[PDB]
Amino acid sequence: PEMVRGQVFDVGPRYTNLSYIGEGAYGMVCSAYDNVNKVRVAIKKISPFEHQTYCQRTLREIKILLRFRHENIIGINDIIRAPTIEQMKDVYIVQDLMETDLYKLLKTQHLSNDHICYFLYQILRGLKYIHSANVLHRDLKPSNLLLNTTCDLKICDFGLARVADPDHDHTGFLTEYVATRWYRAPEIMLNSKGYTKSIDIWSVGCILAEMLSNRPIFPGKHYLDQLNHILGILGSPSQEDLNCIINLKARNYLLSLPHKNKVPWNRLFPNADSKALDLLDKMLTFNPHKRIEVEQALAHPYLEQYYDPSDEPIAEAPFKMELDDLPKEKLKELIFEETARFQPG
Ligand SMILES: Cc1cccc([C@@H](CO)NC(=O)[C@@H](C)N2Cc3ccc(-c4nc(NC5CCOCC5)ncc4Cl)cc3C2=O)c1
Repeated sequence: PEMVRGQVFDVGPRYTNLSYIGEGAYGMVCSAYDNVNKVRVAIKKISPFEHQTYCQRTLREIKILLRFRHENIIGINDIIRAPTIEQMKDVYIVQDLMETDLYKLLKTQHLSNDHICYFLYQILRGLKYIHSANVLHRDLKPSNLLLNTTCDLKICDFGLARVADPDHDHTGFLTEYVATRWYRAPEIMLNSKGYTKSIDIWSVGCILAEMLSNRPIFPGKHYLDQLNHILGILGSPSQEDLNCIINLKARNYLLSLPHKNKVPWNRLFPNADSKALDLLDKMLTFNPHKRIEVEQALAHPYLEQYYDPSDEPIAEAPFKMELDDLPKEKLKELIFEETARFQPG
């Protein structure tokens, strides 16, 4: 087998000429030449089976991405694993190869307003499809937005996703950790389990803000600091918005804060398009009920050069998961079952 930075990559005979791209807690990713389709592809090696949480993420991603088909969502092209459960220690997920991601691009490149408009359009277009399947991505952030050399965009990492459940979204104060900190909506810290579509629109608003200036808008230094940053810009919530928070710990925390005024978006973003800032304001609304939805966002004047509802497709049916009571050994079985279609057979 070919070897990459110490690791076996058991991907042949189909996939050859491996080059290292990167690594993280998920495992290791390489580009490889696909000897069937005659393109280089991305292959990520995941070895999740000793951690229930890694099994959850692996299974969720596989189940979602095999069902989804959308230009702005990364596919799964192939899955390589051992022929038996006994022998399966790794799962190799083969995906379209992209040149970069929005995190890398924002650390190096100024984005023209046309680039910001086009990226946001593609983000919202993919999100329309995801939300139309009754799915929440729940970890939208620059590094989960892949880009190619012509600025086509694809959303990746569906391992944190959930089916939407707005009737069971209420919880208590300072208990929930949904999303990545800088992209996490105020309500997560206050009273929300992150089971409504509004969680994703918030993260998109943070992304848009970050594309305008190359800096995260709410750079919390730790979990508790995040609300300080959000409220620092948005200002004190209104009586009405406060009255929606029925939980007393969360209510009284907010009431305990000194009054803060809204920092105007045109002072934070003096070079931004005024239509972009109007949309930004609507995405970064404190009250998740008042926050703009994905289909309204697409119809916003900022995106009028792109907007075409007939070319913004939806899922053929809502998606249908209950994996937190399942042991890692059971999750391994379901991953084996779900990857069966890619086997010689
Ligand atoms: C913790 C954990 C345990 C078990 C599973 C997981 C899973 C499900 O949550 N998470 C993931 O795999 C998450 C974490 N990643 C890692 C990853 C790496 C590469 C690519 C990718 N990159 C390119 N090009 C590069 C872009 C940047 O510049 C150089 C080129 N092209 C195509 C692709 Cl697909 C995508 C993903 C992805 O989705 C996580």
